[PDB]
Amino acid sequence: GMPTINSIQTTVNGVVKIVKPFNNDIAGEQFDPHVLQTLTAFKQPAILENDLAALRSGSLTPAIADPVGDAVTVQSRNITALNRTVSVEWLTPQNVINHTVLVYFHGGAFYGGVPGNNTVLLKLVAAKSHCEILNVDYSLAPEAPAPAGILDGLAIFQYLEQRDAETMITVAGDSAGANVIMAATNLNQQLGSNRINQQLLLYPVTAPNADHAGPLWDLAAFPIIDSQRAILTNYHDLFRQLDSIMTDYYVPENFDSHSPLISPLHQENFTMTPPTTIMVGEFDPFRPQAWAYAQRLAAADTATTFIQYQGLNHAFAPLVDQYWQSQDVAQVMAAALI
Amino acid sequence: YFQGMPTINSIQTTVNGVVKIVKPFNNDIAGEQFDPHVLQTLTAFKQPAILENDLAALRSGSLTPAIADPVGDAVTVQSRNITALNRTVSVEWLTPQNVINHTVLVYFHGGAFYGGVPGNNTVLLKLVAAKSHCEILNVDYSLAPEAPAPAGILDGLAIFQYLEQRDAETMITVAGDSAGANVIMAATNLNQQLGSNRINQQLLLYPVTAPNADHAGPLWDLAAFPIIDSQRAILTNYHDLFRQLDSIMTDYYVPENFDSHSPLISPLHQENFTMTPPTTIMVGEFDPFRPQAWAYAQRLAAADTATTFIQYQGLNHAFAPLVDQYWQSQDVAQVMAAALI
Repeated sequence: GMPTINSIQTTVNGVVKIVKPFNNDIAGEQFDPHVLQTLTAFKQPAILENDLAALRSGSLTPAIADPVGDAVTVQSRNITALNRTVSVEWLTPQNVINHTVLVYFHGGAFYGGVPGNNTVLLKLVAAKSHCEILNVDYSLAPEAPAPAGILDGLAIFQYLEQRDAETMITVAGDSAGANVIMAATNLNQQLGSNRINQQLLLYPVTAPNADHAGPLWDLAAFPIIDSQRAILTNYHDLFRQLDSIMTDYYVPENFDSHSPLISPLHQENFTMTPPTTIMVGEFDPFRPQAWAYAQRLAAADTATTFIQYQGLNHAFAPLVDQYWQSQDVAQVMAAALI
Repeated sequence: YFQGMPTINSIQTTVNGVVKIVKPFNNDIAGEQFDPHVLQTLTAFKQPAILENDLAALRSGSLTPAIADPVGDAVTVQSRNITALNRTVSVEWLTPQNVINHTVLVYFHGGAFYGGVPGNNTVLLKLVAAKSHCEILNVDYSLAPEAPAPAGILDGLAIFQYLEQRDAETMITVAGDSAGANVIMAATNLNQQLGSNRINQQLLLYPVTAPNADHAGPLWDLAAFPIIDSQRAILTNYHDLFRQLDSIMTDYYVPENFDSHSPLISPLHQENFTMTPPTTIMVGEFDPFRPQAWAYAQRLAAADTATTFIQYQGLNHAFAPLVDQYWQSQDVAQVMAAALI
């Protein structure tokens, strides 16, 4: 049972902006109470240690309650293209429609995470939209740093395009997975493929290791009530630390994080970029760079929708058994596919 | 730790010197029902379970299916043999990228004395290594009935000697789950009786402290597990399965010349607990072995040994390796890592 929320839709700089409050009494500037109860640790500041294994040990989401069950089949398979073998968690709903497929890259700061972290979210989407979904186990840094994950995405696309000449691909992902999928999409387009007709981006990293004293990383953009301000500061500060650490893992010495294929925000042209829906929390430290990305698309005359979830932080979407806003994301995506 | 998980409000009390930490499965429910994630795995227990009493089936049922591994190559996993006391014992050796000196973790997997493999808890241990920067011996110890008691025990002894002769400064933490915990506890006891003091800690995950205890006695009384009416049948059937399993496994473990009530088969029945190292026990509310674990913790505390007893509400037996299934499993990893640094 989901709430009846009065969202606010405006158009800012060509971007369709949809702001969804966490309830009908509070319009912004505080955490959703469900979220807040998870942030207790952020009463104190955190020092991110910077070792691979410790970082990875926090990137495993325990099984999310699964209401879909047998109505969607989840199986592993390997696909091969461009001399790359990439493992995918393949989701198949009942009564599959053709010529629409969703490719999804999980988050995990380029070095971690597992596709299982968002299986249940994707089962919701496949069940509603009757579309098959590729939940991809893409290459991870630093063992397989950039552009390994990108090339995996390219192989997946080639595979899909050669399998069927009529199937339309929607690319999606959360956080750093979205970043990688966006680059792969760019690369796919620069080779002449037009089969990717849509991006669904959940709080994407669009500018890894951006200036932490610049406007993309400025706490002044996150007004919040006094009692939650220390928590917000420490929370934002943790991600500031992560942003540096993760980009170091992702980018090898020969490459640079400010390049277009590492930072989609810095692409020189956005005219080939497909129609895009971005979903992100009010208090996600990556929110500003997501918004900057959206503005860039709209200015290039690409249809762009930016849904902001008030009171929400980073990485919330797969937690469909915790937040109505997660179920909402599931709905938005499904709707985008049918 | 990282991201989405509501803070659990645990309850710490001291009972007869035991530091008791009760961790509810959410902030709504305090006790007396299964955590729903556990509950959905217990459907078959609406009816009495059928145990196939043959070695091949029992062994097969002691093998955990693949668990998702978020660590990958960031912790090194090697097979090595060590030899001591004229025993060669295989170990899965876990090495993190920056290793702290001296502190080392020896772990014995569960599997009812006749079964299990170190691979059952590899991911759990990679988590522990990753957080603690400690090297870990995940030991392939002797299994019954081909190598019944005290073969596993002696394998433990051999490991300790290997480690202590390797360097004199190294501190050992012994750990294991279920029957694995039992065997490594006895080996620790033995190691101490020979005069070693290098083992400075036990981390026990739902240990079997008294194999084949009286099933009509207080350690096996269903009354000790209050639960809601809707889940009573399941609990009862689940508990009965383990009662039967307890008899069978002890039979395999204990050869005819020995006895299960002895101190080295049943650490609960040690005559003395004063050499016993500081200990942390982690066990589920609905683990059939919970009461015997509690009895052990009390004997420790009474011997003025620091004892912590973490009870995870709504959890059953053998949950810990399942780190992709239960937040409590990752919590166990965290508690262990904390105890090592």
